[PDB]
Amino acid sequence: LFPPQWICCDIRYLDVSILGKFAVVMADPPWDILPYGTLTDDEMRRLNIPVLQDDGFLFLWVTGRAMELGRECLNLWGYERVDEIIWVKTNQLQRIIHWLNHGKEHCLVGVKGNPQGFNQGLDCDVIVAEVRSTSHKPDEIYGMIERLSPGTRKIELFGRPHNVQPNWITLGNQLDGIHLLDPDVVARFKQRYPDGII
Amino acid sequence: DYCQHFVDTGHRPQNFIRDVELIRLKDELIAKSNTPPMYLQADIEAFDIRELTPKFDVILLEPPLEEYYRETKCWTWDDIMKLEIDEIAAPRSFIFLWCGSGEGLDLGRVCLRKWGYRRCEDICWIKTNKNNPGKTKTLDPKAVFQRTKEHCLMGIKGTVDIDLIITEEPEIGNIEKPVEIFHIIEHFCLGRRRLHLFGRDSTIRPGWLTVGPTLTNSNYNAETYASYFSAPNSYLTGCTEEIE
Ligand SMILES: CC1(C)CCN(Cc2ccc(N3CC(=O)NC4(CCN(c5nc(Cl)nc6[nH]ccc56)CC4)C3)cc2)CC1
Repeated sequence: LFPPQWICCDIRYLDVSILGKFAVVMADPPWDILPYGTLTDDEMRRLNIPVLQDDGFLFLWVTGRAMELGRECLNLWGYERVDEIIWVKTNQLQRIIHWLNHGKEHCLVGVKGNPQGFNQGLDCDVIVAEVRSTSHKPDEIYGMIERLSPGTRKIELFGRPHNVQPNWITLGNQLDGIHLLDPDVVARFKQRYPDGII
Repeated sequence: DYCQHFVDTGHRPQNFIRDVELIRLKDELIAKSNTPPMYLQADIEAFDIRELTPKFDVILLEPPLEEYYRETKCWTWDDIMKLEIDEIAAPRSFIFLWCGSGEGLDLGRVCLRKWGYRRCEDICWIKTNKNNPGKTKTLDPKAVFQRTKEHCLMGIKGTVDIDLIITEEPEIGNIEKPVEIFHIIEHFCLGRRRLHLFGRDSTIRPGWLTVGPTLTNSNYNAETYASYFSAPNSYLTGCTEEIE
């Protein structure tokens, strides 16, 4: 079902098997590096990412010491890191916003299996875009991911309301309930959760 | 959406960044404090690194990656990992390691840990293609996107600038890294013993000891080099006046 779908929940406790397989996973985790609900490093290592894909791509936002930890989770979950996108943070005049001031944010790109029929090479590993709210990723990532893998099933982890997109199923704890339209998903959800509760 | 614009016209999004307090004293102070440039031809694979004394405050390491010769001796990360960097680093010191944009972003982190550093900064050289929008990039097999940048990783061991360098992409088979990396390092004021491994004649520079295989001349002398840091000069940051 092409239009947006989402599930308010805690990815720690949700049974992600009901969700099926996806061509692209994206996550922007709340690394313990706390102004919001943080996850520990073991909690991040234990996330059941491996069931989510058989052949596809993982897009994993990182920062600070998560740059290394995120590489660990990526490998633990069974992916190879094959690219790394950086988003250059500009203002409206297209000028750039520990030891150095950080003009950029990193997003690791992992691959798993033998994904085929993708359009590798269309975009380049730099995003230039204006900062919206704090902690918001740039919308360009979705256009990049759609050109890479058009029309396919995609899941986002640790999303918020604005993150909901067509072809995407968003998982987040600050979301407005459960909104599912794919029949195969709606089925396995009712089977696993008859009274809607995790 | 400059990403769609790149998919339309071939201009990398970084082409459109504009513009890419007088810290002039710092720079002058750096330049007053710089040791004379020293340099040594040395075939590093076959060269025992320990001969390089004293222990260095900063190490800049620029090994020739195969990927640097897209259309053109390359060092593998296998080779690089075996360099005995920890033996010539000072107990408190910094490393700046150019990692390319491929497996080096991972293997370079293994090296940093192997030699005893923790990464505190990831500096990106973003290459604009303003003078050749119509030149497509022959990608690495594992690549998912066109790769338009290179990473320089900053390591620390022991107790003004952004983390971005934007310049135009060098002509094919020019492997030079932006001189700006040197400004970013010197402005940190991390001390005066500064070694650049795999530099070339073109990278020699006041305040720096350069070692590489392609250097055409040497002037290096350990006792002479050490004299520049004997007391009362041993602990200078490189950002203060000369002791009278
Ligand atoms: C700069 C960037 C491009 C890169 C770095 N990053 C850093 C960052 C900042 C803020 C957040 N978060 C802020 C927020 O308020 N909520 C969350 C966390 C809570 N959350 C959950 N979602 C699910 Cl499914 N399970 C859960 N278990 C426990 C919680 C939880 C929903 C999203 C999102 C996430 C990452 C920003 C962009």
